[PDB]
Amino acid sequence: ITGTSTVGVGRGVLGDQKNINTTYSTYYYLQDNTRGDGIFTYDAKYRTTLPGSLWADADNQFFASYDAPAVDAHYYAGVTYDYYKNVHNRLSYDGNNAAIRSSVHYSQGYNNAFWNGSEMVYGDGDGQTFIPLSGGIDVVAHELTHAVTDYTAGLIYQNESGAINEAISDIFGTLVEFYANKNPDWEIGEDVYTPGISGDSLRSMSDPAKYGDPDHYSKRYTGTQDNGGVHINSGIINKAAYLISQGGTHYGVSVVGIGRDKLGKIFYRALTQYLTPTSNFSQLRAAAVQSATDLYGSTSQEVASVKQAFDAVGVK
Ligand SMILES: [Ca+2]
Ligand SMILES: [Ca+2]
Ligand SMILES: [Ca+2]
Ligand SMILES: [Ca+2]
Ligand SMILES: [Zn+2]
Repeated sequence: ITGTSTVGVGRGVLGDQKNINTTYSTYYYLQDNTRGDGIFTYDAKYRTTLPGSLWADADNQFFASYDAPAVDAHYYAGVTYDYYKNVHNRLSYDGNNAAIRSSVHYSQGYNNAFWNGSEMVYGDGDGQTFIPLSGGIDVVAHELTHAVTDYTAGLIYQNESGAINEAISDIFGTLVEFYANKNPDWEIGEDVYTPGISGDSLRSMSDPAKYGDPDHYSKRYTGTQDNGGVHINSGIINKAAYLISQGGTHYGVSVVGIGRDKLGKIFYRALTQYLTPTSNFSQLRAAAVQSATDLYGSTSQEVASVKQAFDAVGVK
């Protein structure tokens, strides 16, 4: 829409108050003009036709409970955009400030969220398994990281390349959560998962086996479900990334942690410089060792830690 950029205020899914960038033109719209070619948030009105209508509001105050998921989708897309710009020098998901679009209130009782290849889509959850999925910043950044992956490595969505594609989304979703300092942890989806049960989450990076995912290559899932285990075998990579960052001993192999920041730099370089559409886990190891070598030298601690972590999860 064409209009005057301004700032409105509302409440997100968890009840927290925040300011959001809106646009005025008779109505106030959820259209943020301050980031690249814009962040736009739509109302899909409980149906599955996308994108729905650009969210319009009469007074610029988004305190209605129907507004909550739109406030968070819009706000957390700007945080994700900031993270990639300030930390990785990347402008939006294509690297040229492409507009970011999200629709909320997709379908009824929908327990998922996804990047559909052109925009973000968020269900409201059924109220028991999930509450509105855009209340989770690691959920938002995870799915928006899929758009970065599609424009750079192009990892196909299955078998080991899809498990890498998932793990890269859990890694950057966690890093964005740490960057916003929103209660950060190494678990995924905990702010919006089962509101009646405290302390759980969809998946864990520090201990994937807590929810039944594999944490070593010898435990990988080899059947055909979940497109060959894309959401299951990502635990193996998630556990390696966690070790590289924080250190620990796993199946007897000791890894010295090198921190979150280096973790982000190594995996972003591996993603944008060395991974291809069909990379498998052994080629991710080679890509991460080359990246660490490029950045810190072949005899650095950082390279040694990337190798130990992959050894500890059994990836050669
Ligand atoms: Ca209003
Ligand atoms: Ca958290
Ligand atoms: Ca989390
Ligand atoms: Ca829960
Ligand atoms: Zn994903």
